[PDB]
Amino acid sequence: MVVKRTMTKKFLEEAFAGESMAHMRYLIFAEKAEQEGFPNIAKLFRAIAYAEFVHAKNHFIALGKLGKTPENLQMGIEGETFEVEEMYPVYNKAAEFQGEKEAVRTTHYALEAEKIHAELYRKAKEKAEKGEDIEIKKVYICPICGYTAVDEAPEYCPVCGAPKEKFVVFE
Amino acid sequence: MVVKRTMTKKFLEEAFAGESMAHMRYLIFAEKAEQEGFPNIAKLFRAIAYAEFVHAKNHFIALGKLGKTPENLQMGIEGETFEVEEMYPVYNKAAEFQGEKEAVRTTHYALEAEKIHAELYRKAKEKAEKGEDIEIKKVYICPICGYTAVDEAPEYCPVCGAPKEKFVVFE
Amino acid sequence: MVVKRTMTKKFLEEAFAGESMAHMRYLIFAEKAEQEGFPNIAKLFRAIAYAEFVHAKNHFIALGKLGKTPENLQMGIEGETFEVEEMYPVYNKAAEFQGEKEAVRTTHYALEAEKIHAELYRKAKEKAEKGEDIEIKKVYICPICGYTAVDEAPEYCPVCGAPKEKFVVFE
Amino acid sequence: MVVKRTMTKKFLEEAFAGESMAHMRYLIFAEKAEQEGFPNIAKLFRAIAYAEFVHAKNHFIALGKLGKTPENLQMGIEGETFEVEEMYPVYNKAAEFQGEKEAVRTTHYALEAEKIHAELYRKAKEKAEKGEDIEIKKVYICPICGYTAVDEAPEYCPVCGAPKEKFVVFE
Ligand SMILES: [Fe+3]
Ligand SMILES: [Fe+3]
Ligand SMILES: [Fe+3]
Ligand SMILES: [Fe+3]
Ligand SMILES: [Fe+3]
Ligand SMILES: [Fe+3]
Ligand SMILES: [Fe+3]
Ligand SMILES: [Fe+3]
Ligand SMILES: [Fe+3]
Ligand SMILES: [Fe+3]
Ligand SMILES: [Fe+3]
Ligand SMILES: [Fe+3]
Repeated sequence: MVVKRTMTKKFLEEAFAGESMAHMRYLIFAEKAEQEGFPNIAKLFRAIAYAEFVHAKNHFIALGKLGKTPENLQMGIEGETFEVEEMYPVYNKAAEFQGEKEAVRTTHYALEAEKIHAELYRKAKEKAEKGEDIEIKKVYICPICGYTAVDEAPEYCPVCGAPKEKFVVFE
Repeated sequence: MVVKRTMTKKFLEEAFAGESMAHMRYLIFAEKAEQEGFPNIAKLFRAIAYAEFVHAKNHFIALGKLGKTPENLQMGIEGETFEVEEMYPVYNKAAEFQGEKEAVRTTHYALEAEKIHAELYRKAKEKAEKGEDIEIKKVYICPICGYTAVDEAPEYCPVCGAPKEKFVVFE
Repeated sequence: MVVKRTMTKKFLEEAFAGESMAHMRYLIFAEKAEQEGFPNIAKLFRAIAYAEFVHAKNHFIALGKLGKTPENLQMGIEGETFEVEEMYPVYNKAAEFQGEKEAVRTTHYALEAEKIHAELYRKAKEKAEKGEDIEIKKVYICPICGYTAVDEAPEYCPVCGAPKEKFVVFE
Repeated sequence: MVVKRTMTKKFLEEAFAGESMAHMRYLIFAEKAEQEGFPNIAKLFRAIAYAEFVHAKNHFIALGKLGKTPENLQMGIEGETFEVEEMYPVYNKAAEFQGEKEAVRTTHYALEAEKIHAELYRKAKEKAEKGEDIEIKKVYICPICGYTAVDEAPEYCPVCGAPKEKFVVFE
């Protein structure tokens, strides 16, 4: 049965947040580990990150927020809408007011590339409540300021201007 | 340059936490999606999860929390120490007090498998500050209890009791 | 006095082997009897097994093979080393070539669970030659594959996956 | 199913004999270990003896020799008859011919105490082919010659002459 008590629900939510942060940290660590002269430490980081993923997935299953995909896409849609509409403009304005180049640059890379996720998820949801799988192939992603390019791939990234060969393909 | 003003630091930390949460949720949704009649939805889910990972990595680099591998391993060591000493025992006792099965089960799985991660990180670190890479191969992770097996893999899982065929190989 | 003539020594060794086999058979028969509606036949079997043990001990001592604890531990070390290094691998290979699943299973359990006994005996000998006893409590033995667990007990059996409750405890 | 191939059967029989002998050897060693300033090595000895008992039981069942209670009692009857009628008289005669006092003493103690088991087993088998149990209680065993005394125990040992309080009781 789903967890109903408030205090333990808060405890499990905080544990899930910590596990997600740890998994992100390990995934980031592995990239620099393989950039140096240690190709095995990256393997260790990847394995431990997968262990953290398993922990966080168990915590997510316990709280009971995961179900059928047609209703599951709505949470992603709402999260993307919140990230693009409200949270990011305020952070960009605050970073402009305080005057940090790095924060402004990162927020600018963020809000301009997060716009397509909501549209893609809405299309996927309205095409996937009848029992059929959507027709999509070769989703491309920029490795610096990831811009979800669908099917075809632009020669240069409109946001950062990276060359096409750097795109990480998914198939 | 690292962010020094307090408000921008808080905002970027919150953004990093949100992006990590988004990545983990998208990964879980992808794993559920591939388990049913829609194969191509998981591709989109994993692509957008990679995009969230890129955003989180940019936010993490913005706060300048990344250094060389010797110092990188210290953060993991401290995180594992805190996860296995302070948080999980208290959460398990609270879940026992309130009397719910799922939280106790998940915390029981979690607290019995995080003791080896600190030892692995310490072993990697002592070999990393000298200039060489450790030797490791065939790392197994249980997909129903997160249990790190080094090199040899037991026939049955000493935590959940799953056969050695169910494990996942990270080579 | 100890027996020195050859044929007397051969006869005593054969008698020792016969008494040991009879004691094992009576123990197995008693264990089977307890699993039925005859609880007193098990008592008779246990008493007669103890009598066979007394006869076997007399035969063994008459050969002059009982010494202080160091030499007994050394003899156990040699026996365990021979059991794990030479006999069981060849027996398992021959059984697998012939094609009987029960023989392969039994020999697999025997050569997987007999590896610690030698290390325990050598540690005990190292701690029991100066003049002191070895600190150890609450040993665990599996009832379906003979798995030794010292002090702590794993949640599950790494060899057969038998639950924790089924472990027999010696203290 | 039963093992039918010849060489696998031979290897299983040899392993059964070896495990039984090792179990008896460690049972013998435990009593001397606890009779010294090392009262905890007996715990290890008994735990390893139980593990070898499990291994020997596995080998015994692999051969398919365990059956219902009447068949087990018949096997015990045959074994005891062979042990008393043919083996021990010849062993005693050979020991007397060669001239060893210890072997003669041991065989003398054995052949004058093993004569009471066959009738006990015959009575138990006669009373066990009727769903009912035999009616015995408080079996006494001598510690230095294995004298099986049923119910009432003599004040002294008719074979060696040890007092009654040295007997071990099973009830
Ligand atoms: Fe963790
Ligand atoms: Fe997004
Ligand atoms: Fe770009
Ligand atoms: Fe996002
Ligand atoms: Fe961890
Ligand atoms: Fe497991
Ligand atoms: Fe007997
Ligand atoms: Fe006998
Ligand atoms: Fe052994
Ligand atoms: Fe087992
Ligand atoms: Fe053995
Ligand atoms: Fe006696």
